Amino acid sequence: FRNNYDGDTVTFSPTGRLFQVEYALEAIKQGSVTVGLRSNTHAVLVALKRNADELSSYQKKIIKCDEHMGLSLAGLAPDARVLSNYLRQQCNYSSLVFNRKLAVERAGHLLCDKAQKNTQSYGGRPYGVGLLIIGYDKSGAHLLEFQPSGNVTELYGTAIGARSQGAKTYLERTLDTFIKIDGNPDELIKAGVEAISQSLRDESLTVDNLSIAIVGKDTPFTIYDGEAVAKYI
Amino acid sequence: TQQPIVTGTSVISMKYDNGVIIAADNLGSYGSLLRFNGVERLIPVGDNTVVGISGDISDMQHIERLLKDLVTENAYDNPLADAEEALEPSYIFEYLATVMYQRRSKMNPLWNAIIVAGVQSNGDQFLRYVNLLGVTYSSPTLATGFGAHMANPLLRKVVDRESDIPKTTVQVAEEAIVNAMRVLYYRDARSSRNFSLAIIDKNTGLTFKKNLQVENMKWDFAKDIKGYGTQKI
Repeated sequence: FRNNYDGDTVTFSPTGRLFQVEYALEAIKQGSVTVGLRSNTHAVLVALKRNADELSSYQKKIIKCDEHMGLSLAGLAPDARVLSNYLRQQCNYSSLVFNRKLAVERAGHLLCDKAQKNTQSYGGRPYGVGLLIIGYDKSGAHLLEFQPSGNVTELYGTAIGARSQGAKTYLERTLDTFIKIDGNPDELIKAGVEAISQSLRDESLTVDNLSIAIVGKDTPFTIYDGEAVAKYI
Repeated sequence: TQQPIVTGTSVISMKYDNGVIIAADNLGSYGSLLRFNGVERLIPVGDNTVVGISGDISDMQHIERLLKDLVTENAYDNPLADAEEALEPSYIFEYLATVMYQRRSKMNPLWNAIIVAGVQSNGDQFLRYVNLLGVTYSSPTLATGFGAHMANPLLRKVVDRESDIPKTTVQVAEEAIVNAMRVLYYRDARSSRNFSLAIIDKNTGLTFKKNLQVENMKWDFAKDIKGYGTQKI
């Protein structure tokens, strides 16, 4: 079975499945956990940075795409770089040509379409990375979840990566609560850190291990790493 | 590189306390031949913007098509197309400005002088000019071609600087513009008596007046003028 239909993305299995795409999705699950949640004034990204050795650094998982948009990655870092770079250009194009900040919903649509082209043609490969995009645009705070399959969804919060299911159940429970944390970033962030720790097991979030990013009403998308996240550990 | 064939003359405009007014006659000249008389050179975009065009008419019609497309395109996958994500006058202008400059840079210009008049979503008045060279500028009053020499001086007597805008009413403003249209009909050999006028008020919205006419003209003194010096009868 599978073996005869998973050689490339241009092949459907007898049940209508696209294995190469599914295998790509697997690279995400093997990725370090990351969380995203928003209120009506802010959107927060909390990511667990993973390190190789105790002599290595903890690889960055948050990329800023514009002053009002950014994302967290889980999976192949190079693919995140490619996709985020495309998003940086799209944001940039919107500004230069229409003097308009790109709508987070539009960015989701563009990412979906870019990913889709690599699932219907021979020679290429699906992207092997998941992305959580947050941003504050003309319709408020936003959070998006991007899957290599090309499926992008808007949520109040979510998580991707290894053991992400913990944080996700936590948020699905804490919903009514954090969704109202308007005007108070530190509270939203703490809520995010509480959700992410719901997926810990190995260790505990340390200073050079925790990575946070926020964007909102009067807050340009900014990243906090190390000492700057201490007040949340 | 080209040369204009059918052309539209002046496009005059100014801003008052609650919005902007813009007007242009309904003529399409062909050299010295006043060939077409039902030409509308004021192009409404949505209900917060009006683009006034002078210069080559075939290019104007092309810009018209570009503008209809912007509207269609902006509506695609946009649930807020008639709300927070509707086209702003500044987006429409930056777009055209972009096109105008790219076209002059390829040595194949859209032979026009354009003025974009409208009201931003936050109520601010928007009035900016862009021409075939890609050149752009703003001023309390703006006129193209002939009207730059004869209309601006009159309109500036009403709004000479920024502090004059809040002191100007739609009545005074519309009056100034209507008078300017008459003066242009007196001295511009490529003008028409018929014209269209549009107002974009942050309260009353967009008011588009068609089939106006220069009225209250002074010609009686012509009877007392005979000869060109010494002739008495």
